[PDB]
Amino acid sequence: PLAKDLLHPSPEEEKRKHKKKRLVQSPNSYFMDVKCPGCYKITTVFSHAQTVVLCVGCSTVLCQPTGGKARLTEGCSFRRKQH
Amino acid sequence: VRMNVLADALKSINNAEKRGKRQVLIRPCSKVIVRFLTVMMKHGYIGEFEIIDDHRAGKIVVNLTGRLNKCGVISPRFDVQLKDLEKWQNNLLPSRQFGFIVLTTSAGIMDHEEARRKHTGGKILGFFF
Amino acid sequence: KSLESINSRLQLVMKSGKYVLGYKQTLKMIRQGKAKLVILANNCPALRKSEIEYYAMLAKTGVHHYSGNNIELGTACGKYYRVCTLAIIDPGDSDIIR
Amino acid sequence: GRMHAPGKGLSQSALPYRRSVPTWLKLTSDDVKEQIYKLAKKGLTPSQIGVILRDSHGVAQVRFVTGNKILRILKSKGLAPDLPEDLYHLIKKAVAVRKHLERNRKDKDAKFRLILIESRIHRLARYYKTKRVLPPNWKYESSTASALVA
Amino acid sequence: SAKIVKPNGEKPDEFESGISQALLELEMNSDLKAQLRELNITAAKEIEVGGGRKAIIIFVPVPQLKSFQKIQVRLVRELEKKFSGKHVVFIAQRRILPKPTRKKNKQKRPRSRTLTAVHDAILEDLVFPSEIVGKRIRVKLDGSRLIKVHLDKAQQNNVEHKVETFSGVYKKLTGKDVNFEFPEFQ
Repeated sequence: PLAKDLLHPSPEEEKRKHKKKRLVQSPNSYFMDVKCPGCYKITTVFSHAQTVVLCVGCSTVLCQPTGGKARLTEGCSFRRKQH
Repeated sequence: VRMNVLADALKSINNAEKRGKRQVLIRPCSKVIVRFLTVMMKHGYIGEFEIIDDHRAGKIVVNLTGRLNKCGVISPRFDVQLKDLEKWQNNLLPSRQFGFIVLTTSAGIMDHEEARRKHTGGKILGFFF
Repeated sequence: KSLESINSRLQLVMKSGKYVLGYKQTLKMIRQGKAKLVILANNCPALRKSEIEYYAMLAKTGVHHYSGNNIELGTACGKYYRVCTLAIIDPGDSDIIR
Repeated sequence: GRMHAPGKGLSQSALPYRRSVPTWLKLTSDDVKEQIYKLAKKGLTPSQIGVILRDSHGVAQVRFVTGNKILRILKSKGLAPDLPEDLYHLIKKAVAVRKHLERNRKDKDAKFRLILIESRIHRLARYYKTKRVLPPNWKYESSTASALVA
Repeated sequence: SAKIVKPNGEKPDEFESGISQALLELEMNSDLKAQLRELNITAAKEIEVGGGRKAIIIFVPVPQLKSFQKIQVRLVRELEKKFSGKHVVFIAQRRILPKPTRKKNKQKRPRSRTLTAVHDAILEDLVFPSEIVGKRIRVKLDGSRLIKVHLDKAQQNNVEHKVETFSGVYKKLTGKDVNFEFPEFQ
């Protein structure tokens, strides 16, 4: 195709491309509020966190570092942060 | 490593023009590229081009009109005087009826006809025809 | 992982905490009761090692047998001389848990 | 491509176009500052400080929130390390490779990697002496470098 | 005339005394004066935008810009109630320093004082209820430049009616054409 619109491409092919190869760089990661069971306080953790995240109020682990994305412990709920 | 941003840009426009694409994206933008493309556009060789502004070096998407043959670059920016501008002109241009040579002068980035019009030389940048 | 961790904690005790290097000063610090950790290279003479262990047992202080020697213990302390015995007055870096 | 490897990887970090602090971030500039200070007393290098601050305390960029970089803050309060982080780690790697090599004569691959490590060390030291971060007479001696790291 | 809150280099004022009035008889409001009495104004300016619509531009010191923006969305509505049919925008005076030419001791010019930095900075704080998620510059076939600004799209309730006034004021104190649009989700 000789007439692809480079100025206004749809968000489908924007989300499928690499982070750097997009028209404007956008990180694929996010922040996220995790609620551990049995506790009240809300912890904000990087989605791709490289370190084990602990509560200051309980000696329980929240996420375990993996290759790409931190794996939350079972029983912990989570939501996004302003999309 | 990329050492001449204008060279990579101009090669990108030339390749996309040869492939018949309607738009071309050049990744590293600069003031020199903007001025060179403005010189090309004021002469009609390219359409309206748009600068995508990221907080890094921006990107430019150029609308190609299909009337460009070659937009090469002279990588060593030789000092070009008015006395030897004619030799450059008849070594780089296809003919005397058309074809334009962009050289950066003290008055700005600007083609050789207007450079001779206001009587100034400068460093060579590139050519397009 | 234990050796690199103890080397890093030893480095961070230096430049940030009060320590003392050598045998006579280590015994002096132990018998004043202000040494909190005693580190012995395995190159230590066995009589000296046993006597320092007895002193620490009397003073109720911990002994760590460093897995190097006096040369590598001196290197771990950031010095260019061999140290065979050292005492930690205060860590300042959670080497000794409160 | 890589400096001393035939690799052309692209794994990087795409910093977002929004430089503004997030609304949900309740931490102000000075708060992030004492976080850096306490975690500098624990011995963490600036990369680790930024990593844990992003992972646990939810701050995206220290520079975006405070206006200054982590190393600038540490240097302003005067508790920055004497050796630069990357140079310190390169010297640490060289010392580890030499310690492995003095037991293993036949590890010529380790010798090649050691040459690469010391090449990078000397180039980085030349850069740091150019910027006057290091003393002009600062030299990396393989014999005496063991006492500088770990 | 009672003009109590108006510091700047020059001593007189014209019509800025009126804004200083409307700020001083903003007393006994819904608990704003406690965090507003320590605050001050640099200058004010009325310009014509759109059709027969007036817009007021308020110039403020740079150090107090953040404290102003912390309450900006609050007091804009009372200021608009005071001056009906007009839109209020808060801009910081950034003191553009001239580019050092080749023509007796001046320090290195800070990058914050450079003109391009001043212009996009005064573009950012102008639209403060939104944020710039992207900037687009079009060269319109004759050397003229038109700048497209992409806003947050998170809010569409209090900025969508001021894009004409934003473009007018930006053309007024900067001199370049800028239009505003709201893109989709990213």
